[PDB]
Amino acid sequence: EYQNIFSQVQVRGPADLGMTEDVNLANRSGVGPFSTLLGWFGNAQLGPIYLGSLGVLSLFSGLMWFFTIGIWFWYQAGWNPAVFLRDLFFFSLEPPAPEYGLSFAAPLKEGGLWLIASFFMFVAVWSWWGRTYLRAQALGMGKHTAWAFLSAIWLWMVLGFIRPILMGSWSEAVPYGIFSHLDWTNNFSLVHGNLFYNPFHGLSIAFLYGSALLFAMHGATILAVSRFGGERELEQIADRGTAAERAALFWRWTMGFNATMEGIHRWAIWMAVLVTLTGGIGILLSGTVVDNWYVWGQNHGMAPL
Amino acid sequence: ALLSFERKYRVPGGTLVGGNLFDFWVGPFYVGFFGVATFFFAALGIILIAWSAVLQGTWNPQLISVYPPALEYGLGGAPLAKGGLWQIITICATGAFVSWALREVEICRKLGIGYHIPFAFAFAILAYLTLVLFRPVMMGAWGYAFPYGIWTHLDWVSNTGYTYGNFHYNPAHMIAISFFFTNALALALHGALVLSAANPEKGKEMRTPDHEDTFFRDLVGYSIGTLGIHRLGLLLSLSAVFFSALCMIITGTIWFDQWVDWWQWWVKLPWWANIPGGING
Amino acid sequence: EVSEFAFRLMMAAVIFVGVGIMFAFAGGHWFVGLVVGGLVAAFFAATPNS
Amino acid sequence: TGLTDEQAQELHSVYMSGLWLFSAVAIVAHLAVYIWRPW
Amino acid sequence: GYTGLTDEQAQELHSVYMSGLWLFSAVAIVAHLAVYIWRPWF
Amino acid sequence: LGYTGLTDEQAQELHSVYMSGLWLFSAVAIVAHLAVYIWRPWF
Amino acid sequence: LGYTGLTDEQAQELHSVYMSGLWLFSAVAIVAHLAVYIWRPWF
Amino acid sequence: LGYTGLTDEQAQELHSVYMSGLWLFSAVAIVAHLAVYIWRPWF
Amino acid sequence: LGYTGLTDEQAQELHSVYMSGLWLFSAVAIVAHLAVYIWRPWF
Amino acid sequence: SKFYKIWMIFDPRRVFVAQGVFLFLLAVMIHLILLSTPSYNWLEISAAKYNRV
Amino acid sequence: MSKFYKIWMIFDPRRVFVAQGVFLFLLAVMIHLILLSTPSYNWLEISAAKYNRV
Amino acid sequence: MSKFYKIWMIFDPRRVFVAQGVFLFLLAVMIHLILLSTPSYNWLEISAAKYNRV
Amino acid sequence: MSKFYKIWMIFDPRRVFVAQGVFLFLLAVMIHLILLSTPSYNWLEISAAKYNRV
Amino acid sequence: MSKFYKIWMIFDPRRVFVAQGVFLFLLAVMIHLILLSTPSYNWLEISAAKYNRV
Amino acid sequence: MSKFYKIWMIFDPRRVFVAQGVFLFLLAVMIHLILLSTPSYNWLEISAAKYNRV
Ligand SMILES: CCCCCCCCCCCCCCCCCC(=O)OC[C@H](COP(=O)([O-])OCC(O)COP(=O)([O-])OC[C@@H](COC(=O)CCCCCCCCCCCCCCCCC)OC(=O)CCCCCCCCCCCCCCCCC)OC(=O)CCCCCCCCCCCCCCCCC
Ligand code: BCL
Ligand SMILES: COC(C)(C)C/C=C/C(C)=C/C=C/C(C)=C/C=C/C(C)=C/C=C/C=C(C)/C=C/C=C(/C)CC/C=C(\C)CCC=C(C)C
Ligand SMILES: COC(C)(C)C/C=C/C(C)=C/C=C/C(C)=C/C=C/C(C)=C/C=C/C=C(C)/C=C/C=C(\C)CC/C=C(\C)CCC=C(C)C
Ligand SMILES: COC(C)(C)C/C=C/C(C)=C/C=C/C(C)=C/C=C/C(C)=C/C=C/C=C(C)/C=C/C=C(\C)CC/C=C(\C)CCC=C(C)C
Ligand SMILES: COC(C)(C)C/C=C/C(C)=C/C=C/C(C)=C/C=C/C(C)=C/C=C/C=C(C)/C=C/C=C(\C)CC/C=C(\C)CCC=C(C)C
Ligand SMILES: COC(C)(C)C/C=C/C(C)=C/C=C/C(C)=C/C=C/C(C)=C/C=C\C=C(C)\C=C\C=C(/C)CC/C=C(\C)CCC=C(C)C
Ligand SMILES: COC(C)(C)C\C=C/C(C)=C/C=C/C(C)=C/C=C/C(C)=C/C=C/C=C(C)/C=C/C=C(\C)CC/C=C(\C)CCC=C(C)C
Ligand SMILES: [Fe+2]
Repeated sequence: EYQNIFSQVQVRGPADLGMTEDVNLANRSGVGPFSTLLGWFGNAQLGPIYLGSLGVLSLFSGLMWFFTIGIWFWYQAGWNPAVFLRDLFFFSLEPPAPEYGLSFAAPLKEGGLWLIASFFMFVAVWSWWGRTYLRAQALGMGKHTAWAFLSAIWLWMVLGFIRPILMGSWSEAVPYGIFSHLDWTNNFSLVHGNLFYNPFHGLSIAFLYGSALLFAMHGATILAVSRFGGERELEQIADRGTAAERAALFWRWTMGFNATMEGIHRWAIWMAVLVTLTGGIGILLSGTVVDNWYVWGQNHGMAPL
Repeated sequence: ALLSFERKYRVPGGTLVGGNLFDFWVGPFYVGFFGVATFFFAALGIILIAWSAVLQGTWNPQLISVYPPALEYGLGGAPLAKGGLWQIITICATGAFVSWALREVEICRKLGIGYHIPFAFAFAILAYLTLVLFRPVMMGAWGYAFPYGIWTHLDWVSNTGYTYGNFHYNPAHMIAISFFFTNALALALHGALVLSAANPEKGKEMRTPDHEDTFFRDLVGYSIGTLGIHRLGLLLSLSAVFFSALCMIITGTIWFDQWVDWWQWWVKLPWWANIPGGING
Repeated sequence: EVSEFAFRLMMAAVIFVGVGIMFAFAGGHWFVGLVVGGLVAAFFAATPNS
Repeated sequence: TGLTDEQAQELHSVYMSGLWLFSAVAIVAHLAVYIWRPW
Repeated sequence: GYTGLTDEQAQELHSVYMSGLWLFSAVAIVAHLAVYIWRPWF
Repeated sequence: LGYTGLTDEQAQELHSVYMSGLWLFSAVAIVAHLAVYIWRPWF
Repeated sequence: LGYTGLTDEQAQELHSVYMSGLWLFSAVAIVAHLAVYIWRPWF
Repeated sequence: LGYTGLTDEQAQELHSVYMSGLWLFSAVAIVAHLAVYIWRPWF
Repeated sequence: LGYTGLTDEQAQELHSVYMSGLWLFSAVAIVAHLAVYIWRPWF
Repeated sequence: SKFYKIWMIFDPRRVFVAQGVFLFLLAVMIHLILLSTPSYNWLEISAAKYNRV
Repeated sequence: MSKFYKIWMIFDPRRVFVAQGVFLFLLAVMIHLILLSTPSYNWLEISAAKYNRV
Repeated sequence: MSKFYKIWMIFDPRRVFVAQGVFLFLLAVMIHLILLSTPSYNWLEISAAKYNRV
Repeated sequence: MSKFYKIWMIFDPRRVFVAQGVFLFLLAVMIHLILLSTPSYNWLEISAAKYNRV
Repeated sequence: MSKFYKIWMIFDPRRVFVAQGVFLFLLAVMIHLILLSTPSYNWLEISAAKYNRV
Repeated sequence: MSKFYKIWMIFDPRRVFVAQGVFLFLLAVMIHLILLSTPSYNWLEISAAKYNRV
């Protein structure tokens, strides 16, 4: 009857400081508090966190980005805490107006402060990518996380930097707001015909649904075979046990083919990087090559015409 | 035919309906009672799709569409060429899905594993049934369901969304999208981490789960663990699908207006309703 | 038999509904009831009695 | 099953005593209300 | 006893709890008397 | 009793100092209420 | 008793310096409020 | 008592240097405010 | 101290080099500001 | 007519907590229903009696 | 109340006291909010009206 | 007072003092915000009306 | 009175100091923002109006 | 006063100095931004108006 | 100046130098962007205006 969804007994010992492969231990912190809720679901220990030079860079730039957007929101609220709470999710930093193009001459109230915040955010995100690469390297691991993050960065860069330059205007970029960037996506789909008829939109949606499908499948399988110690997959790769065998046989008797304890993770990483990569391509194509996706679909056998 | 380790697991037991009857394999597949049922329903649905394509007059697989009955039929039968085929295909699709889930249960109990996978699949079946059965039945007609076509069910999505203005102002929609995005992020991170531990720098030994724990503790200051990450993936996927089903079931049944107008209850709270500043003032 | 956690969750749900209606009447808005009831219900359910 | 028969007897007796006290207060309250405004 | 707390401890705890409840009720009674003098609701 | 570990004398002394603090806080509140009631009464 | 752990003679000196800081902070606050009230009273 | 591992002498010298830095910073800020107030008083 | 391990002499020499760098950077900044102010004053 | 065996079947703490919550919630809902009705709203009829409004 | 301390040997006093304090505060806040809702007993509006504070 | 000193046999002083501080501050803020929300007793607006600040 | 120092045997001084500093700064900022948002006591605007800056 | 130096036997000077630097920079940036957003005290626009730069 | 060299007995110079470099570069870029954002002080646009580039 136990479904292994929540832990039923929770044990604590000395905190684990981690490995020392070639990490600079002076740049680590201490262990944080233990948390019983996280212990119910997963691990209870918090920390230690590594903070080196790239971490200082990322923290400074991201803090400045968050602070710039927040101070703009406070200016819009009239420095009123009540108005700030009420109209939160309604404030936004807008990019420059279309008349200014790509120029950096737009005023602070119009689009200059958006440019400042965007510079801060660009630096923060690229330094965080460098941090993921260097943290993988210090421990001697492969850089799979860095390249998957690079896929995500590719979509972010297309949305905020690459497509506005190809279109020749900063006004093409995304505002910094909660409802405002949602309105931005709706207007983007409306201006460019119907984004449903962008085929790379369709591929991106296929791979998003595929991520949900695959990782429900995989989480359920690991939970189902965890009675045999299936969740310790790194040693099921080195020493195949009955858990991996039973998982493979379930999926082979069900859908005709199966995976390994490592090939399934290759499937996983590719299924997610593909959603973000195809999305980047589809957004870059919108407006620069196709200005009306429904008409493109009519010309390409996708709409009745 | 068999995997190098498959032979010892193929034993006579664990069926739900029938006994030694239907207790055999066809190639790699296991075909029980519900295997036969699944095959029948799926083949019938696929042939009926092809026959609907014949009726419609198109052979382009991207233009084939099977439409539900018009609103004038309500929740009753329709002529085959004018909505009856859609109803038959819906019954076949439901039967195929439910028989697939029951076949998976039979495989689970033949292999001695838990039934997490059929439960997770049942969540998706319930989302499909929400879109095709529960919401049309509450709304009063089969024509509120979506058509069976590659690019026309996207037309259904577009029209249904734009009936209520901009659709990602629906709150449960916001929750479902957040869960979907978080799930894709978690899947990418998990696959990358496992691969990087199993495939280190060239000439290195394999890493251990301690190295993975250390990698994410160095990166973000917290590691959820292996059991934790698999529980998280299952729950993120299921919560995404559950909240999508909810946001659709409340859409044409309780709500009827633009959702951006729903968000005005927060703005019109009595203690800041009339303060003159900001966006809504 | 039912677990102590399960009993806490049943009684937390009924307390949530009760206090929610209670403070949605007391306050002018249903959001006040939702906030107060959800806070009380979370506190009640997070502390099993065994 | 954690209680014995004696313990159950005593618990039930005290609980009924309290319940009858509560009912008595409810009776006098209902009578006061009915005198104040009959229904 | 589920708590394991003995009879004399229960009696003493109940006596002090009753004294506190009486003090609380006396304060509430005088508050109601003052408000009734100010604005009767009957 | 053994719930917290404080003995009888410790609990008594702790309550004495706590009551001192409570009365100081109450006296400040009473003066504040008197000032506000003089300025703009609510009765 | 000291749950965090400080001798009574450590606690007394920590409280003495804390009172010094509190009184300095509050005196600066009184002067600021006096200046603001003279410039623009709120009563 | 010395939760940081600093003795009385180390703390006194540290505080002396920190006070010197604070007073330098405050003098610069005071001069900046004086210049701005002469340029554009806010009262 | 034991925080970093530099001795008094090492720290003094390090601070001398750091201050030379700071004064060079500030001199360049002052020259730039003087040029800009002659070209376009902001007061 | 024994009826004391309910303390056998269920834990007394669960019984006490459940019935206390139920009784308090029921009394509160009855009071809210009385306040909602134009009659028996003792505050409003008190205002009408003494011409408060 | 011949013998009611049995509830004290059944219930852990810490939990009972926490629940009682939370419950009493909530009940008082509720009655106050109800009185503030009704214009007849909103003592702030009563004071504003009888002192001509508009 | 009479016998209340024994509450500390039951409740840990750290928990009680933290909860009490949070409760007192939130209560004070709530009462202040209620007074600010009424057009009367809003000491900022009534001082502006009294001295003709607008 | 005269024995409040014992609070430091109950509370860790550094945790209290951090919480107190954060609390005081947040309170001060909140009050300053409340005064800025009011048309009265917005010192920048009233200084601009007095000296004819606009 | 004379006895404040003992704050350093409680707080680590390194952590305090880093938090203090971040706090001071963010406070200064916020005040400069507040002045810039104000029509008056926007020194750039004031100099633009005085010298007829536009 | 007086005794500030002891700062290097408290802080690791590597961390200080990296933090200074990051802070100084980000601040300089922010100020330059603010200057480009003002219609005055945008050296490119005003050179264009004074030489009739556009
Ligand atoms: C004719 C047209 C069709 C073209 C193709 C047709 C040809 C036939 C089919 C070919 C398909 C083959 C697919 C098989 C690949 C699988 C290989 C693999 O997974 O393992 C092997 C190998 C490592 O295996 P391993 O056993 O795990 O190694 C362990 C190591 O010991 C230790 O680990 P490590 O340190 O060595 O590194 C581990 C990592 C390492 O693998 C890598 O190093 C990948 C390098 C990053 C990707 C390169 C783009 C970056 C930009 C260039 C700048 C850097 C270049 C230099 C890279 C440094 C390499 C030294 O391995 C991984 O598994 C990572 C998987 C996730 C990678 C996702 C990368 C997405 C980045 C998004 C970029 C977006 C910008 C442009 C988008 C497109 C523009 C329109 O990984 C790879 O080789 C990855 C290949 C990267 C593919 C890039 C994507 C192509 C996108 C094109 C989309 C279609 C175009 C349509 C649009 C057209 C517009 C006009
Ligand atoms: C009316 C609205 C339009 C529409 C307009 C758009 C537009 C416009 C876009 C999409 C995009 C996408 N849409 Mg669409 N979309 C519609 C209908 C749908 C439907 C549906 C059932 O109807 C579905 C399922 C989807 C699904 C999808 C996704 C597959 C895809 C986004 C991938 C992603 O993860 O982005 C979210 C992820 C990112 C943006 C990457 C972020 C990475 C960076 C590095 C993160 C930085 C974080 C920052 C530092 C955070 C600080 C955080 C703190 C540390 C906590 N759309 C309709 C037709 N959609 C995108 C796309 O690629 O399309 C091709 C896109 O741009
Ligand atoms: C819409 O409906 C409206 C609101 C109009 C009306 C509806 C109304 C209702 C439903 C009202 C319900 C009112 C009730 C149910 C009130 C009950 C109030 C109670 C239960 C009060 C008890 C107060 C008791 C108090 C403060 C006890 C204080 C005890 C204090 C110290 C004693 C602590 C115990 C100790 C010290 C002993 C120490 C330990 C040992 C071991 C000796
Ligand atoms: C919306 O509501 C509005 C805004 C309208 C008004 C509502 C308002 C409220 C609810 C306001 C709250 C006001 C309060 C309650 C303010 C708190 C004021 C206090 C109590 C401030 C504390 C001041 C104490 C200060 C700065 C301490 C200075 C202390 C020191 C330096 C301590 C030194 C300690 C040391 C050095 C180490 C020595 C160690 C040894 C061993 C000797
Ligand atoms: C919206 O609200 C507005 C913005 C309108 C107004 C609200 C305003 C507020 C709330 C303003 C708050 C202002 C505050 C709270 C200011 C505190 C400013 C401080 C505390 C400044 C400290 C200056 C101290 C400075 C730079 C440090 C000088 C320190 C030194 C050089 C460090 C040397 C110490 C040493 C080296 C180590 C010695 C080593 C040995 C071995 C002896
Ligand atoms: C909206 O806000 C606006 C932008 C309008 C205004 C806001 C403004 C603010 C808040 C501006 C604050 C600006 C600040 C805080 C500037 C601080 C500037 C400093 C303090 C710069 C220090 C520069 C120091 C520099 C270049 C020196 C680096 C020194 C070196 C390389 C020298 C080498 C030292 C060595 C090598 C050790 C080797 C010796 C041995 C024995 C190993
Ligand atoms: C009291 O609260 C305080 C004030 C303390 C802080 C609270 C703050 C708030 C309320 C912060 C609001 C944060 C929000 C609401 C952020 C919205 C973030 C979103 C949702 C962004 C959504 C899409 C953004 C996208 C794609 C950005 C893409 C950006 C880029 C690639 C960066 C491009 C970099 C470049 C443009 C400009 C190039 C110029 C130079 C000099 C390199
Ligand atoms: C409109 O009306 C609304 C709707 C807003 C709500 C209406 C009404 C209500 C429900 C108001 C609530 C009023 C209440 C119930 C207030 C509670 C006030 C209390 C309980 C105040 C306690 C003040 C006590 C204070 C400051 C004591 C602090 C004590 C200390 C310094 C002394 C501690 C020092 C010590 C302990 C060392 C201990 C000794 C050793 C040996 C360790
Ligand atoms: Fe896994």
